[PDB]
Amino acid sequence: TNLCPFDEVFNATTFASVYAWNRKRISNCVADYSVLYNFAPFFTFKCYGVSPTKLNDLCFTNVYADSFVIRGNEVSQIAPGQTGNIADYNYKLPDDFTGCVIAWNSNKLDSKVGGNYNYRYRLFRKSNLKPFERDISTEIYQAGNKPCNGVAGVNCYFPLQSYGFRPTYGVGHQPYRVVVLSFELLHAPATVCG
Amino acid sequence: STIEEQAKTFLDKFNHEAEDLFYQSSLASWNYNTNITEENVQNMNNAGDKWSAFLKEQSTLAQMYPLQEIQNLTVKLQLQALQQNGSSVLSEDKSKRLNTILNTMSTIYSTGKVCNPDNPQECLLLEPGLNEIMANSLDYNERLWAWESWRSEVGKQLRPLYEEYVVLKNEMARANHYEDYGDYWRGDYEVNGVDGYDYSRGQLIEDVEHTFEEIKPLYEHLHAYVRAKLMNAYPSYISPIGCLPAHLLGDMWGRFWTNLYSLTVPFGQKPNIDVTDAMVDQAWDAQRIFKEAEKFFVSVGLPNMTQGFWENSMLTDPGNVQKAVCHPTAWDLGKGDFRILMCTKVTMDDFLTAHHEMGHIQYDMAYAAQPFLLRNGANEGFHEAVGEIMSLSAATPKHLKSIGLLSPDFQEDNETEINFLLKQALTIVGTLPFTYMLEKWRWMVFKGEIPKDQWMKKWWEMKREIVGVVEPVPHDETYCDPASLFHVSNDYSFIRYYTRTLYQFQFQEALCQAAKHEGPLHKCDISNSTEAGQKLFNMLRLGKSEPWTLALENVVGAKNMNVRPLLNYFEPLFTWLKDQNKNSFVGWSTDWSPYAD
Ligand SMILES: *[C@@H]1O[C@H](CO)[C@@H](O[C@@H]2O[C@H](CO)[C@@H](O[C@@H]3O[C@H](CO)[C@@H](O)[C@H](O)[C@@H]3O)[C@H](O)[C@H]2NC(C)=O)[C@H](O)[C@H]1NC(C)=O
Ligand SMILES: *[C@@H]1O[C@H](CO)[C@@H](O[C@@H]2O[C@H](CO)[C@@H](O[C@@H]3O[C@H](CO)[C@@H](O)[C@H](O)[C@@H]3O)[C@H](O)[C@H]2NC(C)=O)[C@H](O)[C@H]1NC(C)=O
Ligand SMILES: *[C@@H]1O[C@H](CO)[C@@H](O[C@@H]2O[C@H](CO)[C@@H](O)[C@H](O)[C@H]2NC(C)=O)[C@H](O)[C@H]1NC(C)=O
Ligand SMILES: *[C@@H]1O[C@H](CO)[C@@H](O[C@@H]2O[C@H](CO)[C@@H](O)[C@H](O)[C@H]2NC(C)=O)[C@H](O)[C@H]1NC(C)=O
Ligand SMILES: *[C@@H]1O[C@H](CO)[C@@H](O)[C@H](O)[C@H]1NC(C)=O
Repeated sequence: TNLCPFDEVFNATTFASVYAWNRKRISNCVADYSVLYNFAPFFTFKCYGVSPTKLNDLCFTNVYADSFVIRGNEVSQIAPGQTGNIADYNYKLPDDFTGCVIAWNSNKLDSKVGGNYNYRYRLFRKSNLKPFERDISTEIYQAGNKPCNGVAGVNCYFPLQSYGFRPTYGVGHQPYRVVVLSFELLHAPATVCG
Repeated sequence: STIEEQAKTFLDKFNHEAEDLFYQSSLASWNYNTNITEENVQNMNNAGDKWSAFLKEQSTLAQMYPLQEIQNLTVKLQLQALQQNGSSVLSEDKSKRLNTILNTMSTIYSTGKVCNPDNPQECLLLEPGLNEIMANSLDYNERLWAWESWRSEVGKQLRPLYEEYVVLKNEMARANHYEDYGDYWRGDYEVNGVDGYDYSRGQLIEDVEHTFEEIKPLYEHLHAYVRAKLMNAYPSYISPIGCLPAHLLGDMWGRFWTNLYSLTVPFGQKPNIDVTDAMVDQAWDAQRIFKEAEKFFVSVGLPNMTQGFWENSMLTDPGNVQKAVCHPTAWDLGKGDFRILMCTKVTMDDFLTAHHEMGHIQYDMAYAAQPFLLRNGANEGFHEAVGEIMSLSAATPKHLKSIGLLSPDFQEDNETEINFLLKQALTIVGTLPFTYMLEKWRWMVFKGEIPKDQWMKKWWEMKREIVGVVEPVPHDETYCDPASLFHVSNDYSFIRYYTRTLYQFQFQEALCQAAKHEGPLHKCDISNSTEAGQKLFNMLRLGKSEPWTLALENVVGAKNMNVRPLLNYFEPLFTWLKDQNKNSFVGWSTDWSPYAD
């Protein structure tokens, strides 16, 4: 009868960069998505599978909560089927998605005056990521056919580029902390109620 | 695997690295331009230096993808831009010499001073001393002294430097497969490999001359009229058939005839329009000026300024503690950050300049979605033209009345509009033969058509023949009067102003047609006309991703530069000048001079 991470995920310290999004098993516990939906500063609160506060009345087997950070033009991609830069090279939403996408600004903390490069994306990858896959591998990209044995240079680049986050950015280029609540429910014991 | 795919990936790496580094440089440059301190002089320099080095490294890297095996036109554009090495095609020795000469000439112009013949410790710079003389003084001898001493004290220093500059820049341009440095400059208007829109580097020459031929009547009548008025002001100096003396033209060079307005206003008693008093009477501050500019641009469908624009722009003189560079400028730092730097005064001049600079900002926000390398105007003449048509619309009485500054009981007549059109022609038409001739003299010197021993001799012939201006003192070849202007001794192509003048009136006419404007063109305001705004955004959103000819056709439906909108804007004053000159000689003889008696 314990409550679900409430503040552990949303009201956290720092979010993971998007290429290495951490996923937390949100299970065996009653969730407070009833009254957290009403906080409402979020700049994109859209659940692509079920009703917002109605979902209390339906336990789920194993809610997965993935948390990372992007920008406003990147937010348009944390979506089922949308393949911009971020939903096919790091964190792709399955076409059969059923969960939530919560997005709020973050300038006040995730952007520092001088290039907070902690938060990164993948921009180069041999293949497009598969639904709900994490790639963190820092293998050099083999763009040129030539052998690039850990080499950083011509037609071979570090596959991780950092958002040069700064306060004075456009609202679209600004930081957004973003959490995706993959609601799953199947024969496995459903222990996420409300 | 292919060459174009690897080039696409190279440019993909480049754009992100470039956004970050260029934002660094722009922010340090802002830092400096708003908060003057030796410290962020050092920061501006170090940031711009890392940016310069990144560009040279990426240009060497870009020359490793040949354009010959690349088909995507837009990719080819970006790579050709990154591949223009420039002065790094010379030897390092010759590049250091060229840069040494450029810096020496620049600091000679900026630090060239003349001292009066009675006090060897009291001197004037060009700005502000001699400029204030040439812009305000009515005494003939004071003006003559200023003109001649600026061209002998500082021009004589610039002669040999300019000769070596010609040699090195011709080497630089021939080394990048242009016939000379002027052809290099004309390379800005070049369009290749798009059927129905191409444009060659000599075609610019031909169109400039062909359109100037059509301008010649309007200019001849303006010249004869200004001569009549000045000759009324200086009877014992100006001949009624001769050229105008160079040092009585309003500024140091006769670049603009605007300061002759006091001496040539047709109806010198009719009240001139200036809403400054009204802005002050209705408690307007700079906040209100820029809010009205934003309101104008919104009235036609464009977006309002970003919250960053209001949080970050410097729109007032920031007191006396910190000094700032108050030249009105529009800044696109990239990555969604747009600012304006202007020490705004509650005046009408600053009111119009605000709409001009916010037009720059609107252009920047339109093509913001383009790649880093294509975030610019169609050619060198598009930004300033866009900025000018905003002042054109917001200056009209219809707009001033619309926003509450001008009272509805203001009487537009056939005299006050002639005063207005005459000031406009003194600024706009007046600079056109000057610009054409200056860039033509440069183009010939670069092509090798004027021997050194005739440089100045040709210059003042061209002054007499094309512009209608005679020099008041004979100059042998110890002078370099071209270099005595800011733009010749600091390496900037000049034809951009000619082309900009023509572009801005093509724009204003097309927009006023889309806005269903009745009456003469100069009276037109494009406010509350979303269709004109859409027709303009269709070209603003392009940046330089399509040929400049295609961007122009998007607004005006025509693929080439054209003078007819200029002549249509100025046709009322044209006919008025034709009438006023019925008792005057129109044209000029080239052999009369104030020194040949
Ligand atoms: C124009 O640039 C100067 C140069 O920095 C700015 O002076 C700074 O003013 C702030 C307060 O406005 C102060 O910050 C101080 O910084 C030092 C060093 O980090 C720190 O030890 C102090 O505790 C304090 O935070 C300081 O006077 C100065 N900062 C410096 C020297 O780095 C000035 O503020 C700028 N003008 C504008 C428009 O803000
Ligand atoms: C020349 O190279 C460019 C660069 O790739 C090519 O333009 C690209 O075209 C693709 C496919 O049409 C675009 O992807 C699209 O993305 C949008 C998202 O806005 C999506 O709605 C579409 O479903 C599609 O997936 C890509 O944006 C575009 N690259 C840009 C605009 O920079 C181009 O096709 C090549 N050839 C020519 C003739 O342009
Ligand atoms: C910036 O533009 C927005 C978007 O058009 C403006 O929002 C409109 O504002 C007017 C008056 O305030 C309303 O009547 C409209 O219904 C609004 N439309 C939309 C789509 O928001 C906004 O006014 C502008 N910014 C400011 C500060 O006024
Ligand atoms: C552009 O449209 C606005 C809105 O209709 C006009 O401004 C209004 O003019 C009326 C009548 O003079 C007045 O009530 C107000 O001063 C304005 N606001 C509103 C809400 O009506 C404006 O005049 C139009 N542009 C021009 C050039 O006429
Ligand atoms: C302007 O209007 C007045 C009104 O009487 C008229 O006399 C004058 O002729 C008009 N303009 C010109 C250029 O004559």
